[PDB]
Amino acid sequence: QLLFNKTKSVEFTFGNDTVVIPCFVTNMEAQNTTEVYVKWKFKGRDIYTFDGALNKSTVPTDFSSAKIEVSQLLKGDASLKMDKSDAVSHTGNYTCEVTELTREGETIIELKYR
Amino acid sequence: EVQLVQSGAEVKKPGESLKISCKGSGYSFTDYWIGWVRQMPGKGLEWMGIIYPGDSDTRYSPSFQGQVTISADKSISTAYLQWSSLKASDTAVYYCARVGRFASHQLDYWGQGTLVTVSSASTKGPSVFPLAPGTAALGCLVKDYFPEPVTVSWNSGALTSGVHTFPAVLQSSGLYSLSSVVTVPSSSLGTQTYICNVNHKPSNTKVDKKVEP
Amino acid sequence: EIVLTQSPATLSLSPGERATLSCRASQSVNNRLAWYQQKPGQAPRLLIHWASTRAIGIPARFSGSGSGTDFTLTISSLEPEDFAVYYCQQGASWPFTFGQGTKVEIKRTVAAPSVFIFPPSDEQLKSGTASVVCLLNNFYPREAKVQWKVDNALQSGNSQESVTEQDSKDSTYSLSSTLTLSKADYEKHKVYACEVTHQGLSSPVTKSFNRG
Ligand SMILES: *[C@@H]1O[C@H](CO)[C@@H](O[C@@H]2O[C@H](CO)[C@@H](O)[C@H](O)[C@H]2NC(C)=O)[C@H](O)[C@H]1NC(C)=O
Ligand SMILES: *[C@@H]1O[C@H](CO)[C@@H](O[C@@H]2O[C@H](CO)[C@@H](O)[C@H](O)[C@H]2NC(C)=O)[C@H](O)[C@H]1NC(C)=O
Ligand SMILES: *[C@@H]1O[C@H](CO)[C@@H](O)[C@H](O)[C@H]1NC(C)=O
Ligand SMILES: *[C@@H]1O[C@H](CO)[C@@H](O)[C@H](O)[C@H]1NC(C)=O
Ligand SMILES: *[C@@H]1O[C@H](CO)[C@@H](O)[C@H](O)[C@H]1NC(C)=O
Repeated sequence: QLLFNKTKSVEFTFGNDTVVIPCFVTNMEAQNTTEVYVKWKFKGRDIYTFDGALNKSTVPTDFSSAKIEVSQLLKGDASLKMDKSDAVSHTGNYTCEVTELTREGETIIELKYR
Repeated sequence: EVQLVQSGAEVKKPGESLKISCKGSGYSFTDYWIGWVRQMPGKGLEWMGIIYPGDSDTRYSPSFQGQVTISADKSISTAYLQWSSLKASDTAVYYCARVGRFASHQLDYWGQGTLVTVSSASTKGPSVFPLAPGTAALGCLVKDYFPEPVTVSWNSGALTSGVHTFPAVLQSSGLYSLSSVVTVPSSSLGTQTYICNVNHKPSNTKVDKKVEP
Repeated sequence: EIVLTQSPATLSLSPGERATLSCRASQSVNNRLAWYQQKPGQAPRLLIHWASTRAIGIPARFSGSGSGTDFTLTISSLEPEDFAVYYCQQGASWPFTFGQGTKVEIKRTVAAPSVFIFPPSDEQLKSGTASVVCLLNNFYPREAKVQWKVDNALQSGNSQESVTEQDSKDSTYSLSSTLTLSKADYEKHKVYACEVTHQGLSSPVTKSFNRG
């Protein structure tokens, strides 16, 4: 099904103004963002969601700064970007679930502090 | 638990305005799309439109765009469906439902539905006429009432077997007509007493009609 | 708009048999299809989403399959609480649409209707209107033709009818046809009859009465 060039974990420090959690699908065949549905999970909660069919991003209030670059979706890039204030109290394992046309897969990335 | 409670049934006249509501509870109301579905009597489901209570982002179906207004209020977790000028064709059951956070945009939770009736008629109590009779049949004709519904029992609920209360029909006068029948042994027509208990709550009418040969 | 067409319109099957409901789309929806069931007087109930994924609390007898255009809802063993109307819904493109719907009715042995005719009461005649009622009781299948004959003349456009839902016990239907006439027109004739045509009848059953 869907494949990723997965990463074990990413680290950020005090110098990190914003953090970026990587998520790259290697075998995407979607030609339109309307065929893509991306959901980022943290501790069993949808902390980010991209509805391709409705072209809208959805975030809870504790992840107000969480967003992805939509223009990079069709290239397989579904990396999540947020500010340090939202990442400080949210260290742990993030799940990047990507729904692409007929196929669906997910990968787990860990966000740790140093 | 997730719950969507809608406003009560509405009986309006053509040309009047109407605003029905739907309050969500047991979940973050501002993080899920709310859809409105119309189901005309004896017809299929019609997706009217959706709204995201977070920023009041509204999407309408082409068949309902300009015909209706969808809004929401974050302060009380309530979605609204509003008309400016009702038509008789607006007579339907309206459901509010939560759009699941999935690629299929399915509706996981539904409201109880809001029955909206639109016609030029007014509230009127029914006239009950008897339907005099091995197996014999008898009943009563509940004619010329408005609006729906009407409840019919027999012998104060002591008789349920063979009882058939047919769906009402809308006559040309805009008034409803209903028939309720029951099959009883022909040998019981001489002794057993059969009473038609008709109750019309909208007009506060209670009629007990004795049916005999 | 992506049009969803369901087939067939009505499925008459016996309790225990399996049901195969189809759903065709005007274009590819890419598994983004959902299935619902609806019982009379109740809101729709989510069964399947993502074409094949069952919802929480949904029996294993319900199954989903298909991708792109052709889709299928499958019910392995029909239970009495499974006979209702089923809808399909796509969520790939806005506006989201539903199917026309497919009703699953219980199939039983053919039963002929018991026909009864009712003359208008003297109470109603005093008001100035006459309603003649023809009753069809407990029959199967649902298809039934009722014709009103007044003085051996076929009537048209002056009658209304309504049919009950499928009975919970014997799984039959009942029909009530009402002939509405004014008091003046009712007093112009003598013979009032209703001619019933049904599959369980080798000959059209005619119940009648003479005014007076
Ligand atoms: C999804 O919505 C966004 C805007 O919410 C669109 O992104 C850009 O919007 C600006 C503003 O009009 C345009 O100038 C750009 O051309 C849009 N594209 C990009 C890549 O920036 C985006 O077009 C929408 N996609 C749809 C409707 O499928
Ligand atoms: C995120 O998930 C990974 C793997 O599922 C967890 O990795 C384990 O981390 C503990 C921490 O003490 C180690 O002792 C184990 O050896 C690790 N197991 C593996 C298979 O790598 C990680 O702990 C999770 N992160 C959090 C914050 O719980
Ligand atoms: C996946 O990551 C690898 C890292 O070596 C990179 O070479 C490759 O271009 C990536 N694939 C994508 C995102 O197309
Ligand atoms: C933090 O900044 C460093 C600076 O190069 C970067 O390498 C690292 O990826 C950043 N951390 C995150 C989580 O983005
Ligand atoms: C994706 O589809 C939409 C319509 O659904 C269209 O407006 C848009 O141009 C398409 N994108 C591309 C890259 O073709």
